[PDB]
Parts: sequence; structure tokens; C-alpha cells
Amino acid sequence: DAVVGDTIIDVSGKKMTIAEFYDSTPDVFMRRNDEARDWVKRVGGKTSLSVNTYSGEVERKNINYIMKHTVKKRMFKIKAGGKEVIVTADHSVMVKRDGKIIDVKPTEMKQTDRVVKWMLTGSHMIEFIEFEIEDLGVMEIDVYDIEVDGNHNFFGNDILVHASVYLNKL
Repeated sequence: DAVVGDTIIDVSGKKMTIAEFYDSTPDVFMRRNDEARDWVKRVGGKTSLSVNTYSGEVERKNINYIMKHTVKKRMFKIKAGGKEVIVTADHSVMVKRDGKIIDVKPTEMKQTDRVVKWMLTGSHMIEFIEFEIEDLGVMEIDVYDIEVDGNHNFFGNDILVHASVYLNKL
């Protein structure tokens, strides 16, 4: 589960696509299987924006890992505030539901849910906004994820999505 490679992310305050960020990251592999088309790289010295789901505050946190997998999966577009993010069906988007920020699959969203969108104006850095969903069908596609320390979410095209955690198990 992940987002598409053209998704724009914050890397230490600069903007780039997540695929560009993956390609720019040195080949320090935590996991590599070319046949399964599955890669995890360690990241050093980079941060991104996230939301603390307990305090509700935006926090800048270290990026620990970046992942790339080529998948054949059902894809959904989340549209909110003139921005959009394309995610796999198995990947969680963050929503404000009943006063709490939680992770939900694109197939399980409610009409009363709101997505969390980055803001360029006003005293608040985020807004909770109505949204639409579009089913893009099944695609064979490179998808990417980052592990964000502590908060396990990140903004893709200004929309908050759940991050993966790679547990460095062994």
C-alpha cells in the first residue's frame, strides 16, 4: 500500500515528487528484491511534515525510510480543496471522524468524515475539509511510502495520508 510516484511531498521544506525523492536517496537498502520489485532505503538527515494525532498539532519529523514497490492494485483518488492524492485501495488516508484524526481505507470513508489538508493561509496550518473519491480501477504502477518518525503520516499533494512503518525487525 502506498501513493503514486508523482505525489508531491515536503523534504526538509523543499518540494519534490516522492519518486524523485526515492531516486535521490543513496542506495542504502534495508530490503531489496528486484524480482518482487520491492525496495526499502534508509534515509538520513531529512524531515517532513506530519500531524500528531493526539495533540492535533503539525510537527516536523525525521524521515526514517523510503519504500518503492511495483504493484498491480486498485487505485483511488481523494479530491479535496482543489488538490488530489492517488492511493492504493489497501492504504489509509487520514480523516477527522468524531473529533479524532484516524486512518481509514478509501473504501471505508463516511460522508461525515473530513480529510486533513495543509493550509497556506490563516493562523491554522491545516483545515478539515469535505472531499470526493474517484475509483481509478486496477493499475500496474510504482507506489511509494515513507516512514515518518513518531506520527506515521505525511502530506501528499497537501492531503494527509497514513505512512508506513518499516519495523527493522532483524
